[PDB]
Amino acid sequence: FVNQHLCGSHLVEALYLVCGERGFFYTPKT
Amino acid sequence: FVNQHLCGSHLVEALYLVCGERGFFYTPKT
Amino acid sequence: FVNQHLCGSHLVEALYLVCGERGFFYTPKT
Amino acid sequence: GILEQCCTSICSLYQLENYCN
Amino acid sequence: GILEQCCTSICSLYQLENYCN
Amino acid sequence: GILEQCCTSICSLYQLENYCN
Ligand SMILES: [Cl-]
Ligand SMILES: [Zn+2]
Repeated sequence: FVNQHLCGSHLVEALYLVCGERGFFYTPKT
Repeated sequence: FVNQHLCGSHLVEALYLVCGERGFFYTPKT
Repeated sequence: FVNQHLCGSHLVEALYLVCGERGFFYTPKT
Repeated sequence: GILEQCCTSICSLYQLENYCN
Repeated sequence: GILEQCCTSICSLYQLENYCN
Repeated sequence: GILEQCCTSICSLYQLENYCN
């Protein structure tokens, strides 16, 4: 299954919400 | 994994769609 | 769990993005 | 609740309807 | 179908492209 | 990274905050 890929979609949407105008970097690094 | 948390996101989006102007209460209660 | 149902939601959103004005058919057929 | 009922297996529009006001 | 192919493992943009009209 | 930390278990708003610029 693609658990990680689906989860990541929700993560950036949460970052978009929490980080606001400040923005954020998304680097899927182990 | 966060199956439940991810699923719940889709649930409220479905409730938003099905319930319309009536609205809905979301209470994650076992 | 509803892995497939949740995944499919993200799939059509991806098709919407990749296919653009051309559109697409979504037929969950095994 | 709705999490146990609808994340375990799929809820139909009719089942979701019962969660609406 | 697309569910078996793209929910089991990730589909690339190129693979998704083949589902477009 | 954020995938291992927040997809394994839930990250709080406070944890997410630390990923913001
Ligand atoms: Cl999901
Ligand atoms: Zn999702």
